[PDB]
Parts: sequence; C-alpha cells; structure tokens
Amino acid sequence: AELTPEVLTVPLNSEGKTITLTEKQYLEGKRLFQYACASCHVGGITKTNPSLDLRTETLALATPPRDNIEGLVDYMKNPTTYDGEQEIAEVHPSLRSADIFPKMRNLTEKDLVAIAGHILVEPKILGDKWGGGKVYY
Amino acid sequence: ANLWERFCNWVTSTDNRLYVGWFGVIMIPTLLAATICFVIAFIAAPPVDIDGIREPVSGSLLYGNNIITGAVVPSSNAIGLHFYPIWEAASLDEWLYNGGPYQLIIFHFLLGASCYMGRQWELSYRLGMRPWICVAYSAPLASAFAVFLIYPIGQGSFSDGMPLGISGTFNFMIVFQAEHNILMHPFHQLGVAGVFGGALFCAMHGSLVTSSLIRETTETESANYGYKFGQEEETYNIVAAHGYFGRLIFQYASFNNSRSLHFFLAAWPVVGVWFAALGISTMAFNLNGFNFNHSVIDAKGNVINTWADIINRANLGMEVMHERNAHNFPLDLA
Amino acid sequence: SYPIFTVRWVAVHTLAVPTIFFLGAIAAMQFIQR
Amino acid sequence: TTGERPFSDIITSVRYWVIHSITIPALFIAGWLFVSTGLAYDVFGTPRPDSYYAQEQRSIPLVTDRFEAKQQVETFLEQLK
Amino acid sequence: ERGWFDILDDWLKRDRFVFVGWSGILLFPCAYLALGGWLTGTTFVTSWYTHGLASSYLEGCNFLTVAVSTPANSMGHSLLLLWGPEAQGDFTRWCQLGGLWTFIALHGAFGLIGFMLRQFEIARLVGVRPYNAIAFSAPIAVFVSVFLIYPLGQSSWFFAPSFGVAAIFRFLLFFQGFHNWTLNPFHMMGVAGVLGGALLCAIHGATVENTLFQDGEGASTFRAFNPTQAEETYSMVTANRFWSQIFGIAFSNKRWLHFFMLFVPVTGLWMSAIGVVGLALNLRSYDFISQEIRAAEDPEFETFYTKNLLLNEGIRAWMAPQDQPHENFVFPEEVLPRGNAL
Amino acid sequence: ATNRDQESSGFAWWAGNARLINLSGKLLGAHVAHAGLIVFWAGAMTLFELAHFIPEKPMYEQGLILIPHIATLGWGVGPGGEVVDTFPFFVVGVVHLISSAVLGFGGVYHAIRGPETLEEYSSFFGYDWKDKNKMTTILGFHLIVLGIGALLLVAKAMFFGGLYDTWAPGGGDVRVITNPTLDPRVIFGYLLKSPFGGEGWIVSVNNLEDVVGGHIWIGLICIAGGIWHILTTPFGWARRAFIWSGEAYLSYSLGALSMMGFIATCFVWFNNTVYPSEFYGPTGPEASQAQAMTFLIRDQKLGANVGSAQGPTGLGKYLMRSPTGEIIFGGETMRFWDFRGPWLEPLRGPNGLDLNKIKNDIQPWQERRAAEYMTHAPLGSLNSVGGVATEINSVNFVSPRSWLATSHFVLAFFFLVGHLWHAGRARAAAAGFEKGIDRESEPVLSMPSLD
Ligand code: CLA
Ligand code: CLA
Ligand code: CLA
Ligand code: CLA
Ligand code: CLA
Ligand code: HEC
Ligand SMILES: CC1=C(/C=C/C(C)=C/C=C/C(C)=C/C=C/C=C(C)/C=C/C=C(C)/C=C/C2=C(C)CCCC2(C)C)C(C)(C)CCC1
Ligand SMILES: CC1=C(/C=C/C(C)=C/C=C/C(C)=C/C=C/C=C(C)/C=C/C=C(C)/C=C/C2=C(C)CCCC2(C)C)C(C)(C)CCC1
Ligand SMILES: CC1=C(/C=C/C(C)=C/C=C/C(C)=C/C=C/C=C(C)/C=C/C=C(C)/C=C/C2=C(C)CCCC2(C)C)C(C)(C)CCC1
Ligand SMILES: [Cl-]
Repeated sequence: AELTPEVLTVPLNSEGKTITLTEKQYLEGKRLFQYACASCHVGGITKTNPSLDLRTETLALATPPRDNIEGLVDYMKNPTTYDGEQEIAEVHPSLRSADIFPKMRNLTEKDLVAIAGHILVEPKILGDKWGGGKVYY
Repeated sequence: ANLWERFCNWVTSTDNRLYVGWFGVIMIPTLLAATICFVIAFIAAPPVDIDGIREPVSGSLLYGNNIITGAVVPSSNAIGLHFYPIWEAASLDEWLYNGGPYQLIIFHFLLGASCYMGRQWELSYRLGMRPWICVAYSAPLASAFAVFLIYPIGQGSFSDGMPLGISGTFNFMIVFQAEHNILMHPFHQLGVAGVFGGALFCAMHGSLVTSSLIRETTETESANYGYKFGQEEETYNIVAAHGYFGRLIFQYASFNNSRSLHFFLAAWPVVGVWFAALGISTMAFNLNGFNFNHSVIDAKGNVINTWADIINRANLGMEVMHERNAHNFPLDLA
Repeated sequence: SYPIFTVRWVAVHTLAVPTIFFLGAIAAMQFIQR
Repeated sequence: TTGERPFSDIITSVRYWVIHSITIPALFIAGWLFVSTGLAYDVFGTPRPDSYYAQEQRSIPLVTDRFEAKQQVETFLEQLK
Repeated sequence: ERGWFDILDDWLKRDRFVFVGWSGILLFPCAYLALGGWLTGTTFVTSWYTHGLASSYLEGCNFLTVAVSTPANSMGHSLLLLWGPEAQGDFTRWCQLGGLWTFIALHGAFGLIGFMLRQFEIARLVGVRPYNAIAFSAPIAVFVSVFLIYPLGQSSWFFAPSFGVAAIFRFLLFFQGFHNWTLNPFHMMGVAGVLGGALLCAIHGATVENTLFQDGEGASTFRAFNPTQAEETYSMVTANRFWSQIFGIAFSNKRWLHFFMLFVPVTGLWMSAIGVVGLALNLRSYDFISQEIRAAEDPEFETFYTKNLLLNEGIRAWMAPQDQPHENFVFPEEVLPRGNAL
Repeated sequence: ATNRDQESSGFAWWAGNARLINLSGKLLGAHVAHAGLIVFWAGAMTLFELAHFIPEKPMYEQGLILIPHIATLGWGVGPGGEVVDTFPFFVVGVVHLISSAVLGFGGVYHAIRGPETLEEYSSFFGYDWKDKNKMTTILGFHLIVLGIGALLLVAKAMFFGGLYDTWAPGGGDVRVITNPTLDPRVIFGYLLKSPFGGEGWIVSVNNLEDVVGGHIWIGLICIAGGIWHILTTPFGWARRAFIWSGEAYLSYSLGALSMMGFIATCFVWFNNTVYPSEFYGPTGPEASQAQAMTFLIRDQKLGANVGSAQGPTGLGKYLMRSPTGEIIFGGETMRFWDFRGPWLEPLRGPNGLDLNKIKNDIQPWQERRAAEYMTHAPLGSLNSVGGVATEINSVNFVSPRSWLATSHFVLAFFFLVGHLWHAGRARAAAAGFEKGIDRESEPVLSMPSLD
C-alpha cells in the first residue's frame, strides 16, 4: 500500500470541489498538527472534551460543516461550538486568539491548509484508529 | 567508672551475644514496634479504605484471608501524604478504617532498617574489619525505600505504596507495569541482569569451589567434616578450579585471584539492584520506560504492530480495570 | 615462530566475518525511508 | 600458554593491519550492498514498506493451513497487484 | 591399540586456546547455528505471515523489539524441517512460515546438551568433581520446560516464547493474565531461589572482601594474593563473629557455605520448571475456591486476590485479539471490561 | 613521576586520584580544572538552549532547564512569563563559557606545571589536613564567599530589576521585592514545619518576600560563621567526635551534598513559586487538579449542578470534603488537595472551594490555564513520548520537572553511597586497618567466645 494521489484528494468545500495535496503538504500538515494541536488532539480525539473528535463523520455534522478544507481553515481562524452558536476563540487556539495562544502566531494561510489536509487524509489511512481512542491503539 | 561510661561500654561491647551499639539503640525499639504492629494487624485488623472511596479492602486472616491473600493495607487515598499517627485520629476505630497501621509499620521499619545498615558499619569498626558490608546492604535497603516511601512521594499518596502482603505485592507490580511500562525501562532490565546474574554467579562459585574440595574424608562421611572452623589452610584448590573453568571457556575468562573474584561476586548484584532501586525511584517521577507504540509505519501510513504494541494491549487491560471505581475523569494522571 | 592458521584462527573468523557483514547491512538500513 | 601467537602481538603488527584494512571494509560494504540492492528482502521474504498490505485492504495475510501454507503465502503475494 | 579412534582422541583433547573435545562435535555447530539463526532472523526476517508483526532491523525494529517469532498456530507442533512438507525445501517460504524458530530451539537444545557434556568431559580430564555440570541441569530444566514442554501441551509452537526482548515481556504478561502465574507456589519457590541466590552472591563476596588479611602494604588489596598460597586470604573466624552478632547465626563451615550457594539457585530454577510443566496443561494455581464462594455471595468482600483477577480479566480481553490473530476475535467496544472513566 | 604509579603511591590506576591526597598543588589544579568543566557546561548548555529556542513555544515544550533558571531571576521575560528579550540568555551563556577558559587555564597549570606541593612555596596557601586551625580557616573563607553569593540574589531582587513572581496580580510578572520578610519566627518557622502532606517543610515557601528575606538571614549567618571559623579552632568536644583527615572531610561533604540533592528533588517536584509553572510546566499535583477543574467547567457549561452531583462511590463526582472539612476536587485527585496555585486560588473561600465562585466567577483565562496544564502533566517515556505509558507516539514531551527530579535523585543516591564508602574508609584508615586484618594481632582472637 502507498500514499497515492487518490488518498491525498480531499473535499475543498461543501459544493463537492476536491483538491489534491502533495506528499509534502501532507507531511507538513502532520508536523504542524503535532506542533500546534496534538497535545489535545493526538490520534484524532480531544483530551479536554472527549465527546468531540476529529472523525470526518463528526466534522460533517458540525455547524457549519467542517468535513472539508474551507470549513477547517475557517475553524482555525474563528472556531465555534458544534452547533455554530458560540465563538470559542477565547478558549480554543485560533488566528483570532494568537495573542493568548502564541503558537498560532507563526502559522500562515498555507500552514492552515496543510493542517486541514492532514486531518482529512489521516482517517482514510488509519480508519477507526483515527478518533477511536485507546480501544484501537 | 561512672554510670554513663559503664552504659557506653555495655552498649558498644563486643561481648554481647547480639551487638547493640548506638545504631542499635534506635534499631531495637523501632523494629519491635513495627514487628508487633505488623503481626497484630496481619491477623486481626478490619478492612481498610485504601483508595479513599469508602470501599474497604480486607487484609487480615480473621476477615477472610489466607497467607497468600492477606496484607496490611496501605492507608487511605484521602490522607495522601499527610502524617497520620494514632493521636491524630478521633478513635482507634477511625485509625484502623483509614489504614493507620500501614504508616506506623513502614516509618518504624525504614528507620530500623537504616539503623541496621549503620549497625553493620559499627560492628565492623569494633572488630577491626574493613567497613563496606553495609554498602552491599544499601542495595536492598534502597529498594525498600523506593516502594514504601519514594514512589508514594512522587505519586502524592501512601495509598500507592506497596502493600504489606504477597498478593498485594503482585497488585503493585501489575499496576506499575500499566502506568510506567517498567519492563521496557533499562534500569529494571539492569536489575534483572543483577539478580539473574547474581543467581548464576552464586551457583557458579558454589559449584566450582565444591568441585575442587581437597579429599579429606571417606565416602561414608560428609565432605563438610573435611573443613574445620578456624583452620589456617584453604579447603579447596583454586588452581584446579581455575584450570577447569579456564578450559570450559578460555583461560583469560577465568579468575585466579580469589580477592578480585570475590569482589566481582559482591559488585555485580549490588550494582544491578541499585539500578532496579533507581528505576522505581525515577518512575516515581513518571520518567517511564521506552514507548515504541506505533513506531513502525508502512508506506501508506498503516500501523505495523511490533511486540511492543502487543505489550501495550496488555498494559491497557491493566490500566482500564485497576481501581475500577476510583476514576471520574479520563486521564489517570497519578 | 608461531603458526597462523589454528583452531583459534577459525573460531575467531566464523564469528568476526559475519559480524562485520551484518554491521554493514544494519548501517545501510538507517537510511531506508518508508 | 597454549602455543598460539598472543593477540596483542598480532593486532599491533603492521602485517595484520595491511591485511585487515582491506578485508574489514570489504565485508562492511558487502553487507551494505546486500541491503541497498534490495537482495535481503528477496532472500528472506520480508515485505518492503509498500508490500505489507494491498492498497485498500486492512487484513493481515495470516497463514491458516499447515500443508498448503506455501501456496497461501504465494496467493497473498499475487494479490499485491 | 593406537588406532584411528585413539589418534582422533589425542587431537580432540589437545591443550589449545579453545578446548574442543568429543563434546565439541555436538556443542560447536549447534551453538553456532542457534546463535547465527537468532542474529540472522532478528536482522532480516519478518513475522508478518505468522503473527501480523514486524520483527527485524530490516523492517525498522530496534534491539528491544526484534524477535525470531514462533510459527503460525496452524503449524501445530510441526518440526518445520526445511525439507519437510510445509516449506518443501524453499528457504524463503521456510523463513516466512517460522522455520527459524524450531531451528533455533532445536539446535539450542542440542547445544545445551553439548555444553553439559563439555563440563563433564573437561572435569574428567582435569581431575575435579563434576558439580558444575550438575548445577547446569537447572538452566536445562528451565529451557526444556518453557520452550518445549509448555508449547507441546498447548495447541502449537505459536504459544511458546518468541526469541526477543519485548517478545519475552509479552510472555510474562500473558502468563499473568491467563495463568495467574504469580500465584503459583512453584514460581514462588523459584523467585526465592533466584533472589536468595543473588543475596548469597552479594553477601559472600562482600564478607570476603571485608575480612581480608593484610598480606601486603598497598592500599589496593588485590595484589596481596597468590593463587598457590596455602593460607586462607580472609578470616573465617572474624566473619563468623560479625554475622553471629549482626544477624544471630553465621556460617562456620566453608564447605557447607559453598555447597549452599550451589543448592539455593539450582533448586529454585528446578521448582519453577515443575510449575511450568503444569501450565503446559493449563493446570494452574488460578483461584482460591473459598475466596470465590464468599465473594460471589457477599458483594462487600474484597481482597487483593479478587483485585488481581480483575486485572487479569482486563489483560485477557484487551490483548487477545491482537495477540491471537488466528482466532479472529471480534470484541465490540461494549463487551470490553472497563472501570469507570478509563 | 612523583607518586604516579602504584608502587610509589600504593594506589592502583583505578583509584589514581587518591594519589593526590598529600599533593596540595596538583590537588589545587584538579579542583580548578574541574570547576572550569562546571562553568564550561553552564555556558555551552545555555547557548545550545538559546540556539534551539522558539519564543512562541512554552519553555517546557522545548527541553529547557537553564533558560528557566535565568527567566526566574527576572531576565528576558515580561507579564505572564512571555519572553521579551533573549539577549540576557546570550550574555549569561557567553560569560560562563569565556570564564571556563580562565579556570581551565589555571587548572591545567597547577595540575602539570606548577608546584606539586604548596607547603614549601607558601605557608598561606599550604595546608595540612590534620591542622584543625588551618582547615577551619579555609572553611571560613568559603563560608564568606557563599554568604556573598546569597546576598547577590537579594541585590537582584531588591535593586536590579526584581524576580519573576508567578503570584503577581494580573497573571505573573517581574516584580521588585521591597519588603523582604525579616521576622525570624517566619524564616525559621519554615525549618520546624513537618515534611509531610499539607506542611511540606521548607519546600512550602510560597512567596518571594519569604524567599528574599531567608537569603538575607542565610547571607549574614554564613558571613558570621565564616569569621567565627577564621578566628577560632575546634573545641575539645568537637575534636573527640570527628575524624580529621582528607578522606574524612570529603565524606562529610558527600553526606551534605546527598541531603541537598534529595531536597532539590522535592523542591522542583512540588514547588511552583521558585520553579514557576510558566517556565517548568505544572507540577504533578497541579496537572491532576487541573483535570478535575477542566471537567467541572465542561460539565457545568452543559448544565450540571456540580455541587450536588453524586459520583459512583457516593463521594461527589466533582467536589467533596477533605478529612478536615475543606471543599476539594473529587476523584483520585483528592490526594492533591494541598495544591495551591495562582490560577486556582480565586475560587477559594474560607471553607475551601467556594460553590458560588465556581458557579459565577470562573474566567476564560483559568479554563485556558487548566486545559494547558492537564495536557502537559509531567508524564512521559524515556524516549520523550509525552503522556501515559499506553499513549501512542505523536507528542515529543517530557516535563522539565521530571528531568530535574529523576536526575537529582539518582545523583543524591550515589552521593549517599559515596558518603558511606568514604566515611567507612576514613574511620578504618585512621584506626589503621583499612588494608586488612593483621594476622598476628587479629582482634577477635583476643575476645571471649560468644557461647
Ligand atoms: C575532572 C577529572 C579529573 C581531573 C581534573 C584529574 C586530575 C589529575 N589526575 Mg586524575 N583521573 C581521572 C580524572 C581526573 N583527574 C579519571 C577519570 C581517572 C581514571 C582513568 C584518573 C586516574 C588518574 C591516575 C592513575 C593519576 C591521575 C593523576 C591526576 C593528576 C596529574 C595528571 C597528570 O600529571 O597527567 C599528565 C598528562 C598529560 C601531561 C597529558 C595532557 C594532560 C592535559 C591536562 C590535558 C588538558 C587538555 C585541555 C583541553 C587543555 C586546555 C588548556 C587551555 C585551557 C589553555 C591531576 C591533578 C596522577 C597523579 O595523581 O599524580 C600525582 C595519576 O597518577 N588520575
Ligand atoms: C566529590 C565527589 C568525590 C571525590 C572528590 C571522590 C574521590 C575519590 N574517590 Mg570516591 N566516590 C564518590 C564521590 C567522590 N569520590 C561517589 C559519589 C561514589 C559512589 C559511586 C564514590 C565511590 C568510590 C569508590 C568505590 C572508590 C572511590 C575512590 C576515590 C578516590 C580515588 C578516585 C579515582 O581515582 O577514580 C578514578 C575514576 C574512574 C576509575 C572512573 C569511573 C567511571 C565512572 C563509573 C563512569 C560513570 C558513568 C558516567 C557518569 C556516564 C557514562 C559515561 C560514558 C557514556 C562515556 C578519590 C579520593 C576509591 C578509593 O576508595 O580511594 C581511597 C575507591 O575505591 N570512590
Ligand atoms: C542535571 C543534569 C541534566 C538534566 C536534568 C538534563 C535534561 C535534559 N537534557 Mg541535558 N545535558 C546534561 C545534563 C542534564 N540534562 C549534560 C551533563 C550534558 C552534556 C553531555 C547535557 C547535554 C544535552 C544535549 C546535547 C541535549 C540535552 C537535552 C536535555 C533534555 C532531554 C534529555 C534526554 O532526552 O535524555 C536522554 C536520556 C539519556 C541519555 C539517559 C542517560 C542515562 C545515563 C547514561 C545513566 C547514568 C547513571 C549514572 C550517572 C551512572 C552511575 C554508574 C554507577 C557505576 C555508579 C532534558 C531537558 C536535549 C534537549 O532537548 O535540549 C534542548 C539535548 O539535545 N542535554
Ligand atoms: C581557588 C583557586 C585558586 C587558588 C587557591 C590559587 C592559588 C595560587 N595560585 Mg593559582 N590560578 C588560579 C586559581 C587559584 N590559584 C586561576 C583561576 C588561574 C588562571 C588565572 C591561576 C593561575 C596561576 C599562575 C600562572 C600562578 C598561580 C600561582 C598560585 C599561588 C600563588 C598565587 C598568589 O599568591 O596570588 C596573590 C593573590 C592575588 C594576585 C589576588 C588575585 C585576585 C583575582 C585575580 C581577582 C579575582 C578575585 C575574586 C575572588 C575572583 C572571583 C572568581 C570567582 C567568580 C570564580 C597560589 C598557591 C602562582 C604559583 O603557582 O607560583 C609558583 C603562579 O605563578 N596561579
Ligand atoms: C559548611 C558549613 C559549616 C561546617 C562544615 C561547620 C563545621 C563546624 N562548626 Mg561551624 N558554623 C557555621 C557553618 C559550618 N560549620 C555557620 C554558618 C555558623 C554560624 C551559625 C557556625 C557556628 C558554629 C559554632 C558556634 C560552633 C561551630 C562548630 C563547628 C565544628 C563542630 C561541628 C559540629 O559538631 O556539628 C554537629 C551538629 C550538631 C552538634 C547540632 C546538634 C545535633 C542535631 C540534633 C542534629 C540535627 C540534624 C537534623 C537532621 C537537622 C535537619 C535540619 C534541621 C534544621 C531541622 C565543625 C568544625 C563548633 C566549634 O568547634 O567551633 C570552633 C562550635 O561551637 N560552628
Ligand atoms: C486543548 C488546549 C486544545 C488544543 C491545543 C487544540 N484543540 Fe481543537 N478542540 C479542543 C476542544 C476542548 C474542542 C471542543 C470545542 C467545543 O466545545 O466545541 C475542540 C474542537 C476542535 C474541532 C471541532 C471538532 C468537531 O468534531 O467539530 C476542531 C476541527 C479542532 N478542535 C481543531 C484543532 C486544531 C486544527 C488545532 C491545532 C491548531 C487544535 N484543535 C488544538 C481542544 C484543543
Ligand atoms: C540461520 C541459518 C544458517 C546460519 C547462518 C549463520 C551462521 C549466521 C551467522 C551470523 C552472525 C554470526 C551474525 C553476527 C552479527 C553480529 C552483530 C549484529 C553484532 C553487533 C554488535 C553490536 C551492535 C555491539 C554493540 C555493543 C554492545 C552489545 C555492548 C558493548 C558496546 C557496544 C555498543 C559495542 C545456515 C546458513 C547455516 C542455514 C540456514 C539458516
Ligand atoms: C588536569 C587533567 C585532566 C583534566 C583537565 C581538564 C578538566 C581541563 C579543563 C579544561 C577546560 C575547562 C577548558 C576550557 C576551555 C574553554 C575555551 C577554549 C572556550 C572558548 C570559547 C570561545 C572561543 C567562544 C566563542 C564564541 C563566542 C565568544 C560567541 C558565541 C559563539 C562562540 C561559542 C563561537 C585530565 C582528566 C584530562 C587527565 C589529566 C590531568
Ligand atoms: C534561604 C531560604 C530560607 C531559609 C533557610 C534557612 C534559614 C535555613 C537554615 C538551615 C539550617 C540552620 C540547617 C542546619 C542543618 C544542620 C545539620 C544538617 C546538622 C547535622 C548534624 C550532624 C550530621 C551531626 C552528626 C553527629 C552526631 C549526631 C553525633 C556525634 C557525631 C556527629 C557529629 C557525626 C527559607 C526557607 C525561609 C525560604 C527559602 C529561602
Ligand atoms: Cl479521577
């Protein structure tokens, strides 16, 4: 088995447009996710709130939908609760709250795409292991 | 010859059947206290709420235990590292429920056994010996400190100290493996080399010396009568032992200096047990064994399991079941 | 004065020869990428 | 002593090092090439990073019969496209 | 009669750097092949088709996680000869099927026989009593009972220990979860013999080193000893008084002392081997029936015995699907035993 | 080759540094060369840390142990411990590195070029181990130096910028210490506190006024005793209690260092005042309390009444009582209720955690701080995989508190063994039987039998 362009092709937006990432983007996304996110999201779960994971099925039923590049990039700028009702920048890392989450200060737009791409590709590789927790270790 | 000098000369006298000495002045009352409480508690103490969740565990013989399952149960998790002498309880009944006896036993034992180490130094001084037998004893002593004192300090509670029992020991070992992966820690691995190596060299030395005993007896008597206590001459031929073992391996892998041979016998298990002790004491601060979970990844990124990942599955089963009613939040951080 | 090819010579080389070959093989593995 | 030449004698002799400054790196390089040419994989039957699984399967090719085990492995090896 | 047999005998027993002997004909090929098979397998050979595991340096494992793994459960107790009906002479298939495991275990067994024949052979030539060989019976009893009898009682070689560091750790943990082996009094005696052996080793070495006679002037006491001196290099009398006054009792017979140092670790290993023979048949010391009757009926009765069984049940349920892939265990999340929260 | 083989000196090569015992000039070189090694490491390790330092990451995510020591002194950091200027880190590194060359130079000179003994050369720098007056005078010099060292910390705190104060109102900041605690009941009362839970002996010091004032007392005490030991000579009761030899003096110091290493281990593990969690990461107790706090916050937002939620055991799922009545977090963290920290104390009332403050006054910066500390608990593997032993690879993290505590326990342990080794040997050598028992004079043969 190999990391092919089919694996690296993910939804760009909600209207069905796809984008194909390079291997370099995927690997940059993995590194940046470890840098900025894995301390709470290792393996696709959420240590400070295990009810919400990063499975694509969970992302698809968020409001607005987060199962695509644009939704995830927007989430990293201005995160909301799962129902979209509240803005949680003050307690979740984002570009809007880079002053209080200093690791977000040196992330560029291109970085957000790569992180987003990593989150969407990894479940295609790991299956249930992504977002599944210790049961699937 | 005043009364203080008379007392000092009796304390330090080399003619007592058991040497007392100044270390013995502390050792004797503390070991008596710990021994007497241990025996009474092992037989008759009521169940103890080890984990502070009002779930008392029965450790004594009269409450349904045999020799293998019985234990003096560590003191309550609600106490943590607080000092809990008898006079801090409102009653003996309170003190027993909360595992008071455990604290009294280990604090007196650790004191007495540290003084037992000083006493080994002390008598060697009075008899004209070299002084380092106590250094050898520091290795088992350090190990007792690790499981009764250091690990409680790092984890914040005497309730995670090792219980005073056979099955309680095993429980401690299993939970330790779940939370620190001690099998994958090089200091425990050095410890295993210490005790396996010590057993190997023990049988080695014994078999070699026994194989080269000089014929002094007939076949109808024990060869042991061929040695007489205090005789000037050696009782075995070290040249013959060396000639056998040097040919078993090769000449230069075999000792011919009894002093350096006996030093090696001393150093190998002592050093190994120091590392085992230091393993417990550093995993007390959560610097754990090697973690190779999901270390091997294929080209696509599938996880390729190793034996380390199978160990992890075992450790998870221990993790999720230990103290089944004691955790309310998802991370067992201590 | 001394011989060159003894039993000891054979024993040394049945161990030493594969060792060096294996260390070269394992050194090469450190550069394999997935 | 048993009559062989002392080791300290041998390994401080120029002739020892003239011979072994060649034989030792030659073996090391032979070992390196056994791996770098990929021959080690094929001799012992060990998967490369891209041959543990087929592209979409996630099941182990576990051997399950005693006497047709050889054929089972060969079948698993075909299915790698 | 000085025929070819006697001339061969002469050559085999020459006093050379590495003694050979008649035992060497068995010992040297079998030891070398067992060791070469372990290094070959841990460097190059996979466990993918037998266990679903990577297990060689070639695959990315390190010194702790490489192994020569046992064959697939479906091989049963097959000898797995290279020319047998499973591999059919194919060296590559043989490696993939686990042939190296029986190769190492069987050449190792005969290697161990050869080493003990060597101890007898050399002892008879030098003129010493054969107590070193008798002591080596304990490592042989361990090897034979753990690596041969135990899997022979189970379903297949698959459940034997695999030859590797982390693989042996898995073996330890399997024995706790499935056999409750810490509870077994034959293991307990083995622990006593091993830890007591280590104790005797340390205490006798430290006693000798700290009751030495001053037989030289240097601060390094090692030089003041000569292998052919007749006198004891340390004081048995002072050692006896020290321990009598520290501990209550002491050795007074130096021949007993050294026989005891043989006796203790040898007897321990032999006891542990007997318990493992029982585990070959699952004849475990798993439970105390009296504890279980009480605990079934009285949900307030709790001991460290019942606590450990819960840990064992976790081990079994969480490791069995990955550790026994041929069984095809599918345990949905909802059946997995779990405490609160964790 | 004076005393440079086993025949002349009586010591084998593996005890070769024992050949230096009565060669004060070479012994001076050994000590100065070694001090240069210490100062070398301090300077070089700091530069390494600086080169590898990303200011946007918390220090404790970057494997730093020296920069946190500098930041704690008030250099390079501002409000909340944010790094504002890495130049002071550079200076501290460079100056130690340059100095080590001077020390290395003197050490190499005295070791191999200068006079092997100093007694012929200078009676002021020469010494005899058995000279109790000279030994206490050298001791007194070094106590005066140590006392000046303690007063330098006071000077920094009171006159040269202050110290980083994790407790400072507004989230932690550098603060000048204007009123250091001088009341000796407070300073010396720390020394008489129990070392057990909820008391913590001197490890419990929790405010900079007490830290600065204690260094004032220590500085004066060291300078006084330094003068005292220059002017006096050991009294008769002290003469009869001790062994007076080079090896004996070494063994007392090994004992002293072992004890200090064990204290340092507990200081860095428990104290979050002179080891601020902003720089070192949260303590073990801290991260455990932070998990309880985090899920109390989450569940309360979903509508739970956390004061009255009964957990499976019958104890509160979120809150319960300590054995003396205080309201504390529940679950297994009940053992950690002695934890105090700036992010948590605003919720504390006279009776412990206050349910009205919990319902109404939890600020988003507290939820941020508890989520950060819960996810940076000091747990991790030897190969720096962060978290519990069953966690998967992803997070490259071991807390600095674990690194500092484990290393100093190991060092303290071996220094206790060294004390036993050298104290036992010093006693035997003074009495004359460290090389074995005299055959013609075996003491046990002149004693009555035991039975
Ligand atoms: C911190 C570690 C340390 C230090 C400072 C010393 C210091 C000393 N040792 Mg000890 N020793 C040590 C560790 C150390 N040792 C260890 C680990 C061992 C076991 C191997 C020993 C075993 C040992 C023995 C057996 C002996 C000593 C002796 C000595 C003394 C004389 C050495 C000499 O004359 O060599 C001369 C060597 C040279 C001239 C070669 C080069 C040496 C120089 C110093 C190298 C410096 C390089 C450096 C980078 C240059 C920087 C210069 C720059 C700053 C301008 C000296 C005071 C001797 C002694 O006691 O004499 C009375 C002695 O016999 N040592
Ligand atoms: C300030 C601390 C200090 C000082 C100044 C001394 C000084 C001395 N010691 Mg003592 N000792 C100490 C602490 C100290 N010791 C400690 C903490 C221990 C416990 C382990 C000892 C245990 C000890 C013993 C058992 C003996 C001495 C002896 C001596 C004397 C000869 C030492 C020598 O030449 O070693 C030479 C140095 C070596 C041979 C090198 C040792 C190599 C070490 C083990 C490497 C450690 C590994 C390293 C930390 C990391 C790995 C490195 C690797 C990756 C490259 C000398 C007076 C001897 C004596 O009694 O003389 C009177 C002696 O027999 N010491
Ligand atoms: C107080 C001592 C101390 C502490 C707490 C730390 C802590 C740290 N170091 Mg530092 N460091 C130190 C001393 C220390 N170091 C020394 C002496 C050197 C020069 C060799 C360094 C040079 C250094 C570098 C170059 C780096 C670090 C890094 C780090 C971080 C990662 C450590 C790691 O992964 O270890 C791995 C664990 C080991 C290597 C285990 C060693 C086991 C030893 C050999 C056992 C010894 C036991 C005992 C001493 C011997 C007794 C023998 C007996 C016979 C008596 C961590 C914060 C890394 C970092 O993140 O930088 C930002 C990094 O790159 N350190
Ligand atoms: C504690 C360390 C120490 C001690 C006790 C000595 C002692 C001695 N040295 Mg050595 N030396 C040292 C370190 C030390 N030195 C260092 C670091 C170097 C490199 C700079 C040298 C290089 C050196 C040389 C080249 C010579 C000596 C000589 C001497 C002898 C005569 C010196 C004298 O009378 O000066 C009189 C006192 C002064 C001149 C006062 C100097 C004040 C200093 C320079 C200012 C700093 C003071 C302050 C306390 C420093 C704090 C440093 C701290 C931060 C670490 C004397 C035995 C001489 C000798 O051996 O004769 C044969 C000699 O020729 N030393
Ligand atoms: C490194 C620092 C240092 C060292 C090595 C010494 C060494 C010495 N001092 Mg000096 N001293 C010092 C600093 C030091 N002093 C300072 C800073 C001062 C000013 C306060 C003094 C003031 C002083 C006086 C007034 C005297 C000495 C004396 C002595 C000599 C006898 C020491 C003794 O018997 O202690 C043994 C310790 C005791 C007997 C204390 C009582 C025993 C208790 C119960 C032990 C408790 C241990 C326990 C674990 C403590 C834990 C911590 C605790 C605080 C809770 C010895 C040479 C004596 C002397 O001969 O003068 C010339 C003497 O009369 N010193
Ligand atoms: C702990 C301090 C966190 C860090 C660091 C990161 N995330 Fe997070 N995330 C966290 C929580 C507590 C939650 C739930 C928030 C809520 O109350 O709704 C989340 C949620 C997300 C989501 C939404 C998941 C969903 O199923 O809808 C996403 C997509 C997400 N987080 C992404 C993300 C990224 C990309 C991060 C690194 C920049 C990151 N998170 C860090 C906790 C924490
Ligand atoms: C199997 C088989 C066989 C055989 C083979 C062989 C015989 C092989 C051999 C092999 C070998 C013979 C190999 C070897 C190798 C080696 C190695 C691989 C080593 C390494 C080492 C190291 C790595 C080291 C390390 C260390 C240590 C350990 C300690 C000290 C220090 C150091 C670090 C150095 C045959 C063909 C018959 C048949 C088929 C099968
Ligand atoms: C005696 C002796 C010894 C020891 C010795 C020693 C210990 C020495 C030391 C030494 C030392 C201790 C040295 C040091 C040196 C130093 C130096 C030489 C430095 C330099 C520096 C520099 C040059 C810098 C630079 C820089 C800058 C300025 C900036 C930044 C960057 C850089 C870094 C580049 C021994 C053991 C061997 C043995 C014999 C005897
Ligand atoms: C800084 C500081 C502080 C303070 C501190 C102090 C004030 C300290 C003090 C300290 C001290 C003040 C200490 C002391 C110590 C002591 C000791 C440690 C002792 C010892 C002793 C000994 C060891 C002895 C011995 C002996 C005996 C017993 C018998 C006879 C003989 C002899 C001598 C051997 C505080 C906390 C506030 C805060 C923080 C900072
Ligand atoms: Cl909990």
